[PDB]
Amino acid sequence: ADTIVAVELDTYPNTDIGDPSYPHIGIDIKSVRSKKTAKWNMQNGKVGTAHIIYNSVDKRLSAVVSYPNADSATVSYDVDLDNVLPEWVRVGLSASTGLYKETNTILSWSFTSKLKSNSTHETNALHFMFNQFSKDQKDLILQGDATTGTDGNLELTRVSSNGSPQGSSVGRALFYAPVHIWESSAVVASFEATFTFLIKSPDSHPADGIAFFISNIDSSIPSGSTGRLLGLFPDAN
Amino acid sequence: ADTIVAVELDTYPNTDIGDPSYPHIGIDIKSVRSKKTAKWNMQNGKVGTAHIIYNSVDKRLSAVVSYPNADSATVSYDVDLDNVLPEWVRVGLSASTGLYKETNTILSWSFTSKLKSNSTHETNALHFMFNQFSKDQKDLILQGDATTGTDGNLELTRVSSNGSPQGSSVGRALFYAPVHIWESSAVVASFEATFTFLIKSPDSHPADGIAFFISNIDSSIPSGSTGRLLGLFPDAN
Amino acid sequence: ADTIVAVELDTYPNTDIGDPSYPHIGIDIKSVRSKKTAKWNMQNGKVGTAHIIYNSVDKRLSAVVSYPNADSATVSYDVDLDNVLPEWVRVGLSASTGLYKETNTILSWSFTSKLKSNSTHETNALHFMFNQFSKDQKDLILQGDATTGTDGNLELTRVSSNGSPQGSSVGRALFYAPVHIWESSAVVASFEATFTFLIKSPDSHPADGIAFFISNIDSSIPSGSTGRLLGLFPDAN
Amino acid sequence: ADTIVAVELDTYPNTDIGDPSYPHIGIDIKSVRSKKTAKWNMQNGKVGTAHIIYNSVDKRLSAVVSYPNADSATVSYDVDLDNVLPEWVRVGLSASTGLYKETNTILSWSFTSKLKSNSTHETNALHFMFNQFSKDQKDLILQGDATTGTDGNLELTRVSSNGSPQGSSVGRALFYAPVHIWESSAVVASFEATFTFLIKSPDSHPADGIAFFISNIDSSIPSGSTGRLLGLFPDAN
DNA sequence: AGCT
DNA sequence: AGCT
DNA sequence: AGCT
DNA sequence: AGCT
Ligand SMILES: *OCCCCCCNc1c(NCCOCCO[C@H]2O[C@H](CO)[C@@H](O)[C@H](O)[C@@H]2O)c(=O)c1=O
Ligand SMILES: *OCCCCCCNc1c(NCCOCCO[C@H]2O[C@H](CO)[C@@H](O)[C@H](O)[C@@H]2O)c(=O)c1=O
Ligand SMILES: *OCCCCCCNc1c(NCCOCCO[C@H]2O[C@H](CO)[C@@H](O)[C@H](O)[C@@H]2O)c(=O)c1=O
Ligand SMILES: *OCCCCCCNc1c(NCCOCCO[C@H]2O[C@H](CO)[C@@H](O)[C@H](O)[C@@H]2O)c(=O)c1=O
Ligand SMILES: [Ca+2]
Ligand SMILES: [Ca+2]
Ligand SMILES: [Ca+2]
Ligand SMILES: [Ca+2]
Ligand SMILES: [Mn+2]
Ligand SMILES: [Mn+2]
Ligand SMILES: [Mn+2]
Ligand SMILES: [Mn+2]
Repeated sequence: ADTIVAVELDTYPNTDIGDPSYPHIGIDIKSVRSKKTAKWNMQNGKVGTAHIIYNSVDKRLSAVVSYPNADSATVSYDVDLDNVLPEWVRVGLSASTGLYKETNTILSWSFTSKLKSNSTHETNALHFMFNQFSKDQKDLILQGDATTGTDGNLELTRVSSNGSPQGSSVGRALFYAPVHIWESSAVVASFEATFTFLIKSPDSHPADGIAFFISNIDSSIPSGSTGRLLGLFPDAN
Repeated sequence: ADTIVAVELDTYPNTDIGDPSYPHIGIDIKSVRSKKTAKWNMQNGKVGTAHIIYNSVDKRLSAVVSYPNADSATVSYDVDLDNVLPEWVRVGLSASTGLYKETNTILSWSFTSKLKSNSTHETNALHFMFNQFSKDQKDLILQGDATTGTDGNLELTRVSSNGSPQGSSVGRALFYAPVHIWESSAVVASFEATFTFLIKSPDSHPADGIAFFISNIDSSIPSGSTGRLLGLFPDAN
Repeated sequence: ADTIVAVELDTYPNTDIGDPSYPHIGIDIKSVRSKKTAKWNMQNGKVGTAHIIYNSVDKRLSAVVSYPNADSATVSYDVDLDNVLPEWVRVGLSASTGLYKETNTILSWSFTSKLKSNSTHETNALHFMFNQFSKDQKDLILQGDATTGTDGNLELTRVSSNGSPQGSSVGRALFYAPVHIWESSAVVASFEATFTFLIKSPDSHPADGIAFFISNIDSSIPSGSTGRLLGLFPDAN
Repeated sequence: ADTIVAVELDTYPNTDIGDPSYPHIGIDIKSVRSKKTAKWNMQNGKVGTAHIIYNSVDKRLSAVVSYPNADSATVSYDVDLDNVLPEWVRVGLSASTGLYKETNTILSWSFTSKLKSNSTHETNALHFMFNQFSKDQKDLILQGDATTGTDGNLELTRVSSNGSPQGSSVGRALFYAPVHIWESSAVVASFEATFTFLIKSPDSHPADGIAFFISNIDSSIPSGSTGRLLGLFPDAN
């Protein structure tokens, strides 16, 4: 199956698979059972920002999720991604709903990756920035229920015409180009991802969450991965 | 056929298809017969730099080609690319040889494109920078004789084991992601490309040249486009 | 006197010094009497965006001023800045009021300048981006009535405690670092500036405007340059 | 006195002030006695690269120093710079010689700093890149013996016409603009610095080293700070 | 830019 | 490299 | 682009 | 929120 590294914004506690009993952010290394979590004060109907960073010096994957004028949540985990991911990856956003639901609306997404060669000390870099999504966004691979262009946003999961989120939905968007995320012959490598999101639910319990993820290039939504599996994992192992 | 906009670095005068009688840089709009040329003092065996710029305000495609401590060649042409290219494109480098030959070696390639929306005044951007090419460069589409990784360079046309360039060769490299090069609903848009190149010919007269090009996403090398057609055009019309 | 190149967003027609009879954008080369103008449909109380671009290949100074979901105004003028400005400059924003008034509020300002050496083909670059201004913004030189930090904005001209703009006010903000805007030994050079602005007038007719300008490093507000002189020029010559 | 945070490339063991008995890289927090060091295989006469990184999420200052095709040295130290530096700083390079000497030649210097506001989630950024230094580099403050333009390089300490380094020399270069390095109201902040250097000595023991530093804006070379104090500290406390 |  |  |  |  696929190889996944992800930062999850998990709106729904699935205590049966080791979620904490509160909405949380997590670092997922090849499992939906986060290697590290932090409590997250998700604000229903508010636009939030997620920031994810990693470099090959510290080998610490860190995320910050925040809303304007509120305290941020942060989670960090030490991991050598050279030992986890393939050298070449795709990067993407994923989201799901299950019995309970929410909008999984992405208003912006940026990514930057850099590799400096040990042999020449010259740098290879990729950067993309989406502040608006068009109805035909040819540099995004849309999987499952994901759609673009509705008010210039990326709707990862199904929403009705009047903005009501639907249950049992999963969708993802991957950047078209493969990304060279590590190289043994690189002296320094880094990436950063940022996205803005709007999670809104009429349900007393919103579900299930949004994730930024890094995968094998040919990654697809695993069969059955609605709800707690966030469109990333084939099972809850 | 494909739709091509290109900046040619033409090392071989084909006077029978309207080339000037000297090595030259040109702007090619849907024809190998340049809309505009400038004289180019190509320096056999020296690393040079090409810089290509366009924005939606001036709608003037401009190029500068130079070698360190020499005077540059510059060519400009007014063209509304909204009336020539599809909205979504790929960008690439092309080169060819014919009965005369040369190395068509690319040492670096960078590209930046930006679109600012009329409705939100927010910007979408893409940037890539290759200062080294690997043996398996998954974010490049290699066509024809193009190879990567030989001394960390992109060799657009065939070079033998003994290092000598081959005749009748054509090759191209395209960036994997489609590029949104214009949008009627963009208030301002721009792109810039830069590459560094090394053209070496032992065989007296070098041929045929290198081009930076913008094409339909599904562009392929036209069959028989060796020599004066520079891997870009199916004929000399 | 100082040496000024500016893009004016002129909200008040001064027909006695050669303004057109409508609010307009202009290119000012060493005179308040614009070398080129375009009609500008200024929208009282709306946030707008100005984009200014120049490169050493085309030597065409261009500006686009627009509001979301409205048609832009654009103005261009061919000028070799090597023959007008000193090699080293400061860049700034200026605004004024006179017997008529307006808020001259700056919400964001970004600037990028690049110089590529003819001898090495290596690039020197400067970039700054202000999306918020603090009460003590040590990388800005504030002149005249300019203040920062009020709602995170840069107020170029005086606004009273009750929020109403004052007449006969002039103020400017310059970036602290000198900028190398041209070099004879540069093979390619460029700059771009962007700012967002909010011009509000209760007093019927708004005056006088905002300008982006480039000056000698030691530029100061010319004494008496309120009203039609836009904080840039000592007289209307 | 001044407040200094520095990354030292220390070529000369001063065991009397707690240097290790080998050339080393160090993190200096308000003292020449490094809070952390790593062994450094300095290569006399070779061009090296230094990379320094910090962000407000991890609050870990890290450096990597390397030469092409050799193993890098890395040093990291956990420090909350909000508790060390003033909010506004200058950034610079410093170097010294004493009884023993070396060239302290800087071939390139880049710096990037970003602050994201907790209230708006908008970013303020500064970036500069010097790949060549001119004889009159108006955006650098040169202190002590530092000179620019000799072969397009920054010579931090004194060198003769034939390239022979001089003893008892100290010099620094600071970027002209103040830098907003931390803000309590910033949700995420980062900086990165890179420079390339050429340390060459005819002496069996080269001395004394190069440092990247962050200081109070009005920082000057302390009296007597040649040799082991690297132009940064007034004493060896 | 619109009213006298 | 000097000083104990 | 230079030699016959 | 259900299941023990
Ligand atoms: O009355 C509303 C109050 C809050 C309700 C939250 C329940 N608390 C709770 C659960 N229990 C249920 C485990 O989830 C069952 C539903 O499973 C389906 O729906 C979810 C959400 O969409 C999805 O994750 C699943 O995959 C599945 O589709 C806890 O463990 C806990 O805490
Ligand atoms: O100052 C510049 C002088 C350089 C040589 C000028 C022309 N040399 C030349 C020609 N010219 C006729 C056209 O070329 C015929 C050969 O055509 C094949 O080779 C070229 C080069 O690779 C290619 O462009 C064509 O498409 C074709 O493959 C000669 O016959 C000769 O010698
Ligand atoms: O469609 C556009 C119509 C807007 C009003 C047109 C003119 N209005 C106007 C004039 N015109 C004469 C010139 O202005 C005289 C006042 O001058 C002072 O005020 C202006 C504005 O702040 C300033 O530019 C000058 O430098 C001076 O401070 C009137 O007299 C009147 O009413
Ligand atoms: O024959 C050469 C072999 C290597 C010589 C290195 C000495 N080893 C050593 C020292 N001892 C001397 C302490 O430094 C004395 C000189 O001080 C002056 O020169 C240095 C270098 O320029 C400078 O740092 C000082 O500030 C002063 O100007 C150790 O402690 C160690 O190891
Ligand atoms: Ca969950
Ligand atoms: Ca040709
Ligand atoms: Ca006016
Ligand atoms: Ca030392
Ligand atoms: Mn979870
Ligand atoms: Mn041609
Ligand atoms: Mn005017
Ligand atoms: Mn030390």
